[PDB]
Amino acid sequence: ILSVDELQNYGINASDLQKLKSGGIYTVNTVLSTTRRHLCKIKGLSEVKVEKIKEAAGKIIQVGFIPATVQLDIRQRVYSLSTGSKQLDSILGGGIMTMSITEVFGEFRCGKTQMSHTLCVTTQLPREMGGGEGKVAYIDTEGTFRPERIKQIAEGYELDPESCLANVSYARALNSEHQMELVEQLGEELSSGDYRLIVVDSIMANFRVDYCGRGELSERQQKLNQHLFKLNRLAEEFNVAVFLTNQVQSDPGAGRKPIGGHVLAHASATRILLRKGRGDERVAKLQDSPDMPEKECVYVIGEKGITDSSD
Amino acid sequence: ILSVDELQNYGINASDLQKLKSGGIYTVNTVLSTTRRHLCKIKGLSEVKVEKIKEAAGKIIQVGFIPATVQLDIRQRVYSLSTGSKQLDSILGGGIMTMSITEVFGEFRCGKTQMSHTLCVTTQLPREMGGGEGKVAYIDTEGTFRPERIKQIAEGYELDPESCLANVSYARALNSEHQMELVEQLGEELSSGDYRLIVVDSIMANFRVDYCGRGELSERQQKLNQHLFKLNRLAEEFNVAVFLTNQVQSDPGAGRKPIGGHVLAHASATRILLRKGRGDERVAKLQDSPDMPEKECVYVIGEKGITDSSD
Amino acid sequence: ILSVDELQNYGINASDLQKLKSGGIYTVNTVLSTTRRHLCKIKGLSEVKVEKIKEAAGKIIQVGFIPATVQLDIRQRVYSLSTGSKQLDSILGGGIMTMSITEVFGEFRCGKTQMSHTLCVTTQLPREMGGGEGKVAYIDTEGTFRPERIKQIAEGYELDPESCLANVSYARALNSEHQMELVEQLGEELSSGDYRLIVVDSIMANFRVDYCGRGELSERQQKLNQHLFKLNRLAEEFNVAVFLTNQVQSDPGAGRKPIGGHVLAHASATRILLRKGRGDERVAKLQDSPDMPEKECVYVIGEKGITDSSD
Amino acid sequence: ILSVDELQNYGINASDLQKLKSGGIYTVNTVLSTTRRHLCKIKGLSEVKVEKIKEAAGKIIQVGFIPATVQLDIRQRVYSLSTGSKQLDSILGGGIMTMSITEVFGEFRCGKTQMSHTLCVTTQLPREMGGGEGKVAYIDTEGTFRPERIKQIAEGYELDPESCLANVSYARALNSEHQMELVEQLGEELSSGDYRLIVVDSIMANFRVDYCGRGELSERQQKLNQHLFKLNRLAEEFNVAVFLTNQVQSDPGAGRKPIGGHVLAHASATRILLRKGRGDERVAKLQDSPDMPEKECVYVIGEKGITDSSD
Amino acid sequence: ILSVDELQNYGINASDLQKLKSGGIYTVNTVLSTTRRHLCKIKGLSEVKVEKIKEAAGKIIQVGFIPATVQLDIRQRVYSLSTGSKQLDSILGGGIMTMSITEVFGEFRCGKTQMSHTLCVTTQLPREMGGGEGKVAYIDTEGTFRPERIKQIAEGYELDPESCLANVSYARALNSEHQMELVEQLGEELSSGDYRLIVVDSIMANFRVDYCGRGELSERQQKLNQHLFKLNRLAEEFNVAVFLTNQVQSDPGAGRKPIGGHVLAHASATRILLRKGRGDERVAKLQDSPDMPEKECVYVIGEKGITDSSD
Amino acid sequence: ILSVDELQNYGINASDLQKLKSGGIYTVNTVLSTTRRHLCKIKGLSEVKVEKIKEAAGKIIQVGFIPATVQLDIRQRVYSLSTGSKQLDSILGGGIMTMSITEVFGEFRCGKTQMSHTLCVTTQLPREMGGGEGKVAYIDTEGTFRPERIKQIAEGYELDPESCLANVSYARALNSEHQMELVEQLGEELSSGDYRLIVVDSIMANFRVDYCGRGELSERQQKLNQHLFKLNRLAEEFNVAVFLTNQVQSDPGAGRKPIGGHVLAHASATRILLRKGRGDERVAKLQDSPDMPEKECVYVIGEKGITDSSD
DNA sequence: TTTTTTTTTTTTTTTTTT
Ligand SMILES: Nc1ncnc2c1ncn2[C@@H]1O[C@H](COP(=O)(O)OP(=O)(O)OP(=O)(O)O)[C@@H](O)[C@H]1O
Ligand SMILES: Nc1ncnc2c1ncn2[C@@H]1O[C@H](COP(=O)(O)OP(=O)(O)OP(=O)(O)O)[C@@H](O)[C@H]1O
Ligand SMILES: Nc1ncnc2c1ncn2[C@@H]1O[C@H](COP(=O)(O)OP(=O)(O)OP(=O)(O)O)[C@@H](O)[C@H]1O
Ligand SMILES: Nc1ncnc2c1ncn2[C@@H]1O[C@H](COP(=O)(O)OP(=O)(O)OP(=O)(O)O)[C@@H](O)[C@H]1O
Ligand SMILES: Nc1ncnc2c1ncn2[C@@H]1O[C@H](COP(=O)(O)OP(=O)(O)OP(=O)(O)O)[C@@H](O)[C@H]1O
Ligand SMILES: [Mg+2]
Ligand SMILES: [Mg+2]
Ligand SMILES: [Mg+2]
Ligand SMILES: [Mg+2]
Ligand SMILES: [Mg+2]
Ligand SMILES: [Mg+2]
Ligand SMILES: [Mg+2]
Ligand SMILES: [Mg+2]
Ligand SMILES: [Mg+2]
Repeated sequence: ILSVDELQNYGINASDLQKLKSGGIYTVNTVLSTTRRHLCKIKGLSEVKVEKIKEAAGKIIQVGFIPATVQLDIRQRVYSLSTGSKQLDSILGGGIMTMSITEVFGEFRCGKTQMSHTLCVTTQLPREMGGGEGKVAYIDTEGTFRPERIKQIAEGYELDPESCLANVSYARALNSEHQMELVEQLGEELSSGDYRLIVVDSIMANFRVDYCGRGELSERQQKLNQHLFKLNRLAEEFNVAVFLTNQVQSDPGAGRKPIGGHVLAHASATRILLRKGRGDERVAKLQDSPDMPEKECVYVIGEKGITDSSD
Repeated sequence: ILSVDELQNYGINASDLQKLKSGGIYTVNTVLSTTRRHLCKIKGLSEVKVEKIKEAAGKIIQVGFIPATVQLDIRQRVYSLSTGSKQLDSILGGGIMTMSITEVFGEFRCGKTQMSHTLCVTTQLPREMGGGEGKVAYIDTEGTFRPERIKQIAEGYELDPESCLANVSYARALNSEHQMELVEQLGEELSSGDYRLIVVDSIMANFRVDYCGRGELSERQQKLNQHLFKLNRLAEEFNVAVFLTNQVQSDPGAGRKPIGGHVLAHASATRILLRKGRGDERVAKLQDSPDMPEKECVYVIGEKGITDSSD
Repeated sequence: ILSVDELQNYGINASDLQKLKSGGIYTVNTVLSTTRRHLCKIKGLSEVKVEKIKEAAGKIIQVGFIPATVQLDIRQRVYSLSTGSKQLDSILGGGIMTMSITEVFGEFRCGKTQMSHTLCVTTQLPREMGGGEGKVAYIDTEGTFRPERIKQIAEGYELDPESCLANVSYARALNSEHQMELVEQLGEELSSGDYRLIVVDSIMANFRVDYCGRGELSERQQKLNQHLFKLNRLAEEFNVAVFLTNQVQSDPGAGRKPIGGHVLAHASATRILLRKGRGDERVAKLQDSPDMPEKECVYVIGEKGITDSSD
Repeated sequence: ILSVDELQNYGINASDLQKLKSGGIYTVNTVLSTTRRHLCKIKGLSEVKVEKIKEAAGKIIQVGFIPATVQLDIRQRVYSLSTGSKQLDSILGGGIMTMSITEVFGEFRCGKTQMSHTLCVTTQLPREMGGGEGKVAYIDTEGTFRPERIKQIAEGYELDPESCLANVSYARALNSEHQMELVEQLGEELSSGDYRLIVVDSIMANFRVDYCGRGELSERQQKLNQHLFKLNRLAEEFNVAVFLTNQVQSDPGAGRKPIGGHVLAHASATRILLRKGRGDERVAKLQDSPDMPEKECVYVIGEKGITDSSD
Repeated sequence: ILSVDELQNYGINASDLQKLKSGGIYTVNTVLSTTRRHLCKIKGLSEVKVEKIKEAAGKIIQVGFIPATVQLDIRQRVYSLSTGSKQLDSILGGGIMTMSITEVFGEFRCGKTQMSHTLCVTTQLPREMGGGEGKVAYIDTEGTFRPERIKQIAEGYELDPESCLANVSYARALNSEHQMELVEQLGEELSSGDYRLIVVDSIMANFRVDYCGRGELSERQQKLNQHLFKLNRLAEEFNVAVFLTNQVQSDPGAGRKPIGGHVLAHASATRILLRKGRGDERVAKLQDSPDMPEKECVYVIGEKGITDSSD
Repeated sequence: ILSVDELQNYGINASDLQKLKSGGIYTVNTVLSTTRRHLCKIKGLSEVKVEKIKEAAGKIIQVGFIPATVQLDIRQRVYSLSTGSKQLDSILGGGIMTMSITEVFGEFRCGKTQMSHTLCVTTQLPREMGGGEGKVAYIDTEGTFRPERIKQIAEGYELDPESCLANVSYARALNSEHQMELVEQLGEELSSGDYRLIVVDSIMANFRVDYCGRGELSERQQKLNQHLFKLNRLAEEFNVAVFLTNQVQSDPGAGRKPIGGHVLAHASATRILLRKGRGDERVAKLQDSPDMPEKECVYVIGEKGITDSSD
């Protein structure tokens, strides 16, 4: 993590830097990621300044073709966050993977929110125990965040519940526009490097309501795509994992069919389908993954959150 | 509760404030919750004006990421409204929870309407007695609201009947559009802060009839989702509990199956299934709950409404 | 009761009224209850015309939240129609209550049609005698309406026989579609305000035949639900009582099981189950009631219709 | 009776009339009674054609609410067909009544078939002598029709036997599907208006065999219900009396229990139970009657068929 | 492959070569393909110099009309890169073809990224094994490149894993402008002649986000068209195969519709539609090819990457 | 065809002949068509020399008003080249006519390249077989020229494949300037008189990329107009048919819309729109034809190239 | 003269038999 202040010594005045920090650009990588057309929109920034900044940023970090062997070593930094269920972790290859977007969808009571709360605790577990040992950023759109539940789970893992709660940042996304604003501003908070997980529950809850009908569909997906693109951009640059929960819908024309359309399906690197099972058992199926094959596992929602049926 | 009049001092034209109030926005929080798009649709509100309003509202209340510990403290201000049955309260964690949507569905004569009447009285009980000590807003779609029943229950709890009735606001939702309108204008009435409960009995009664067939299914669910979203928005802002009763349907393709589809299931934070039992006993099962595990309890419908079998 | 003509002086075109009256909308209340989407269907009615009408209706009658105490006073206008059996009336709370749907189902020869004939006479009895002192609208689907029977009952009550017949309107529903059409056009007849009771005998007789099989089950219930919804609306506006007789069915999978499914069970506010007893005695049990507890009584079918065993 | 040909005057082309006549719709009343969705089922009939047919029929016959006094005069045309036993006639109110379905069930040798043959002769007797002076349509499923028996009875009543036989239309129902078809095409023969009685002997004999087991029980009743619906339907338009004989079954779980279930019990307007008596005497009990009280009478089977014990 | 240094001896000073080399012109062919107007844009390059360069370039390589027979001989240099599925290769005529742009589009989890990973291995296979025996350039826009997956596939083909990775160059396209910049300077790397394949996954991912709305649609396609044109230019000049993956979209107005519009469809020589099949089977349909007819094949995603269903 | 050597006899200096040939002038008709300003533009050409050359050319060929009968007799020399589809040839009036420019546009995979390849073979067929029996000049801008496809089509038509290929001249148009140069020096090759067809596929591919934005739109259209004018001049002079393939674009503001604008629309004498049809069927519609009325035909793309659906 | 975009949403019980 290199702060935009690093640009200052290369020859950029501090006055511009605040404009960059004003526009939500607190890291050098975010400078390279942002397009020149977008930087120009930043207030107090001219095309001459934008070009100057971009040239300076390249002087610090070089981006270009590199041998896949080198990209393998960089890939070593990725964390695998335990979901609390060893069977579910096995199919996922270790759990939720950082630097990528993971999505879970299914009917109600299927454990989507419960899994999010479990990740809030396990994420704080030290590496080699399924966790990344870092803070968690929680974005609530359903309104079901329960701090007591995290404390109860933390006790199951034998962690100080007060300490675990402190390492979780909670934001309530009142509407889609607010939800997008929260994500765009995560750059400053994440720049510290403490965070490891970003949870959006649920991704499409607000978008479903704000944009209604055929006419709004085109604008809805375009806004959602930019929202997803930013989330994916955040995950890669800060090495944090993005966990998204999604609803489902019934298809009268024709597992359950998720919502969000193709824009969400393409953006999500990993998608898991959660179904109700006999009694309290749940069935998780890995619909889409970049590195793991399709499989199913059985998990149970218990005191410790998501855990193995026997566990 | 901050009235929109607060924006007046920050520089909002008094004429505009009326438009907001005419637009059903009587609180500062409702301003932050409402999207900039929706505000523009308000008559006499220009896109330029909305910027000042939203910026002014932000000046008063700051919304952003906060430590989970702080959100835990804010969580303390939630009430738990006794359902009249101690056993049913135990599985629910204390009763119906404010800031969340609770839905009870089941076959006929299972006590859905009876439970709603019980909550009308218990809600008026002082806190530490299972109630919230506040007014109740009752929205009737079945047409079975019975003021005499509330009086009979109030005597069972040793409360003044006529005084108990005065604290209940009853609205008869003739059709789905009217039902949607009533919820929108609850902002003004709730702004006083006296109300503690909102009862919709039942949620899908009107939506079932207005939108008939698969052709109108998409429109029906879209309207219902916005209706449910507004109800959830009201509950969080005013710290009121939303209690919904729902019908059930027989599934020839395959506890009873509820109606409303996945839109209602996702929106509802808590769902209780009520079944007929031996004699006058009923069985309640907690299908979905953000914080409590699945459980079953037996309750009875007596003079005091919903009560324990022994009681 | 306010006719739609009252809408005219508020600014409604006289020509539009015929279109409204043509659509079976003869009262102001029916205007408010009817949704805008349905009004747009009416011939020669444009959305602007539909819009203008709605506010005009609003200017005449105000619909919104009101204190429960006020609703209690409105509830005072309810009528309780004697069923002829004092013991049966006691459990019912006084008899059949207007503004609610009452459904009696049971085996053959259980008196379902006998009560319908009894209600035809008692309804004409002046209030304080168990009646409503009003006309009766009788819709027949069984085909067992017997004007001679009503004359015999009337002589039992020392009422003028021919006078009693005059105040009864008889309609024979040939099929489900004709049955629904009769109900929709009751608005003009009920607008006079004389009618107190509406009798459908039996509700599901036609719906059973017209829609046969799994494929037509979904359409049958949807059509039935709209039919029941309209009946419930008629009772509320015109303060009439809706009395429904229903058939029963045997349940090989597992008191008799009624037909009509959950749609009928939810719609009906009160449901009485009639069984055969020793000799000519019958047993009536109150399965579902919004305001009275479960009870059983014994009644007899005699010269004066439904009567108490001793009576 | 008005033939569908009258529909020609109001604008129905002769081509369509044949299509209706193809579907067995030979009367104006049958057009009104038949549902629109059923008419569209007719081959070569479009919804527009079906629509045009209905209002054209409406212009001829008006169906709607009418004073019960008027319905009393229409009811005045009913016929009471002597059963041959004066005591049995008295309890029934005069004998079998047209426009209603009469069912007699009991053990073997109880006179069910003998009564059917007696009705064949008596029906031809002129009114004021117990008969309706009209033809008799006989449907046989037992296969026990005995034309020589009718001739013997006719001699007892002192009327011409061969002329008596000529006025009887006999059909042998080979299977349930054939039996249902015969009823549907009774409209053609009945349209003449000569017929007064319809005999089905026995109603459930064929249905019992064709649909065997609980698997087909649901389909059997649905088919039987539609079959009974038309029989009741046919009686009303043509003012003919439908006489049904039914078998009985022993009930190990627990007068004899009839077969056919509730579907037959509800549809049957009148039901008489026949039991064996001392010697050749028989006992008849009126289980269900829309207009007469329960009673028992003793009758004998003699040369003239069903006759009074002393007679 | 002729380097621009070859141009120097014809009379071009080394200093100018640096400017053209700086402008991404590293081969003699690139000089001829590049327009004079474009060369004038290069710094330190005057029109006189451009004319001198272009005339000198013609002195080395002459471009003009040639007999189709000669063109056939040159066409022999084309490679066919196996996609791993013999059935898929058969319809394609041998696999992916160099000197042309191949685009595979389809719904998520359809193997688009899997094919790209598979092509990374097979491309290193020696000729007559389905590969080109050359390096691979990988451009990532979704961010799903997985070096581990390449190693696992390499073992399936019995190739040294680390050796296969060393021969793959990976570049991460942060945004559309960066993606275009990578391609423009990609000429230098390809100049060595080792590379045989170029993978863009996905082509339209960035362009979708950077340019939003009808207002920016015109600019988006123009930039995309220039991007595709350069890719096509690279493939022909260096005899490398360009493999592109594309997303799909739902068409509410009316096989899945791809994104990118007509600009992408025209530019792509070969287009394959990947569709989900029963279980693990996928269906590949050849929508557009210059030399092969439409066909469909079934392939599976296994440990060895894309493989035949039985394979 | 008359070469400039004919001019030399009348008194034209040989050096002037070499200069004019260097200026792309090899025929008397080219001398007459070229304006005196353009001729003076040629290096080493003086105004006196240009005047002398023009006067000598006029002395060889005289251009002036002639009777329409003579023009019809000359028009008799025109050929009609079969497109492979009998219906398409019929609608076109016999196929592609020489001395005119023909353009086909449509979506991808609509057979534009396939149609050009089919023409490449059919042109070699002798007269009365639909061909012109002459060499074909092919200019490629897409890059999809396929000698193998030409060989396969020739075998389908029963022609020697290598002989057919030898008679096809192929030029690859790297950029718009190169394409214009190739067209300019087509004159010398066409001087031989062997060629009958000139194919540009596609016309606007290079112009779309070289000139971008409304800023350069005017220059792009001017260059395209000069290009099309030169092509038409060549077609008229050498009695060859010019076949052009064009892309299409979507029109958000508002059969597909072609590109190239009014310049291309006016320049093209004939324009055929190709659309996708059910299965392998394609639909060709004659948008603009100087001599034939609008029509539609159906063709299929098979082994023999463009062929009729049944064939 | 130029340039396409983007999916949504479940419903409804029947019926004795010996
Ligand atoms: N005042 C009362 N005293 C006693 N019992 C009552 C009273 N009011 C209602 N009940 C009982 O409550 C039941 C009424 O059904 P209720 O409305 O509670 O069920 P529900 O689950 O809401 O079903 P539905 O939605 O179909 O009405 C009956 O069992 C009735 O006896
Ligand atoms: N006018 C009358 N005088 C005396 N008793 C009568 C009279 N009308 C009917 N009854 C008696 O009352 C009963 C009639 O029952 P009713 O017709 O109400 O049955 P139901 O259960 O409604 O029938 P269904 O099976 O058609 O629904 C019979 O037992 C009959 O003897
Ligand atoms: N000609 C006759 N004279 C007198 N009695 C007769 C005559 N024919 C038949 N019977 C009597 O009438 C009855 C005829 O049996 P019937 O066909 O009526 O039986 P059921 O009860 O209708 O039906 P099933 O026997 O098939 O169950 C017997 O009791 C028989 O003795
Ligand atoms: N390494 C792997 N091992 C096994 N199966 C895998 C592997 N990688 C992916 N899969 C399977 O292949 C599918 C995903 O393929 P892929 O990622 O190519 O999809 P895609 O259609 O390209 O995705 P997108 O929607 O992002 O464009 C899933 O069913 C997944 O289980
Ligand atoms: N030998 C062949 N026989 C038949 N069809 C073929 C053959 N080779 C290729 N095709 C078909 O040719 C089609 C492509 O047609 P073509 O490229 O001419 O279209 P177009 O209208 O020029 O569109 P675009 O300019 O966008 O490529 C593909 O659908 C492919 O299946
Ligand atoms: Mg949740
Ligand atoms: Mg994906
Ligand atoms: Mg209720
Ligand atoms: Mg939920
Ligand atoms: Mg018999
Ligand atoms: Mg009956
Ligand atoms: Mg992918
Ligand atoms: Mg193409
Ligand atoms: Mg092409």
